[PDB]
Amino acid sequence: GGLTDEAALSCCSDADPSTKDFLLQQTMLRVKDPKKSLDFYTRVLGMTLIQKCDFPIMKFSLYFLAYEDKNDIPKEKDEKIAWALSRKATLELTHNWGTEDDETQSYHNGNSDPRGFGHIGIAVPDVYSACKRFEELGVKFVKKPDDGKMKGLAFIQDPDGYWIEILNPNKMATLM
Amino acid sequence: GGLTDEAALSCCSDADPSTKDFLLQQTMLRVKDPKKSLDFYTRVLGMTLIQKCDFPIMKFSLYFLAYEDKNDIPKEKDEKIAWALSRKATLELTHNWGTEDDETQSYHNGNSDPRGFGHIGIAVPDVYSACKRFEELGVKFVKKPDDGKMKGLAFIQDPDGYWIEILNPNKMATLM
Ligand SMILES: [Zn+2]
Ligand SMILES: [Zn+2]
Repeated sequence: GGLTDEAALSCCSDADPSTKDFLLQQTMLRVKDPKKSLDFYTRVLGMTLIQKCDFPIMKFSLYFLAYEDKNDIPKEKDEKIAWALSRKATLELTHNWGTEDDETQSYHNGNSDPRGFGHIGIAVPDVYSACKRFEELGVKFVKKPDDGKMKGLAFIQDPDGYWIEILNPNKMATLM
Repeated sequence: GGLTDEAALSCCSDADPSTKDFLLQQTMLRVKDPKKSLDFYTRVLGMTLIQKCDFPIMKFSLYFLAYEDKNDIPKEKDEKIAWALSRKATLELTHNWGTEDDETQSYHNGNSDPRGFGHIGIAVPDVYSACKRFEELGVKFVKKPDDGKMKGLAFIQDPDGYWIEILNPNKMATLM
């Protein structure tokens, strides 16, 4: 019912040289409360806050989180922004000021109508021991690693209810 | 209205050693028509299809796209999946079989109510020359690099209407 390999590959062009050193730099999610999100992404998931930008006239902040050594963060503001925004695989969290106070407000995780965005995913060396730690930290699960057909694979949720896949690259081969 | 830098840093914990091997492996978007998506991400954006997975009983396919040399893709199926799913900064496109035929169906890009997910972002060497090429390829723009206050920064849309930021890490410093 899907594409054959031939049909999919036929729609794939070789990369034009004008796209050399293009990189997938960021995924942007809106967060209700940056205090809860920064705590979750740093303390639970082990990411580093590499850059914060505030736009007072437009009333929002941007928070860039990445799996980066905090010692590699430049100290010069100009160099720091250029370094942060040239890292692969960053998470950009957008804070619209006031949402944290608004009892009525929440963001949509794209896993109920209307769907689109599904999840971010973290590759971990040990899914079961990562999930044991998540459980002990009181993390909310969508899919415990032992539930359903796909054993050794988990989904958790962040403070806004965004889904985070927890996967082990070797266990994914075997699940085929 | 937002956090001070000190208040943001106050909410950040240092990385637990159990998280030091973790990497931000994927961002998952649902795509209506994988033929249009594969063409756009490979031919326009220069990504490589590194893995295709078909789940007949669940009626979906997964397409993993990444800025990777096609010569680095292992040929052994087991090695290929372990390699693909251990790459940083991949895009996972989910094809729910039949959506391409369904006149009634489309995915939500998260940038109108209900909001959450905002965009993926590509770092390029030269935003103006990247965008000149995008225009000549017929790409739909949300924001041309010279439109609005934020000059030197662009948003395009993919075939499902997902927003893709086109940014240059150095031009972002100056926009502060
Ligand atoms: Zn962005
Ligand atoms: Zn996934």
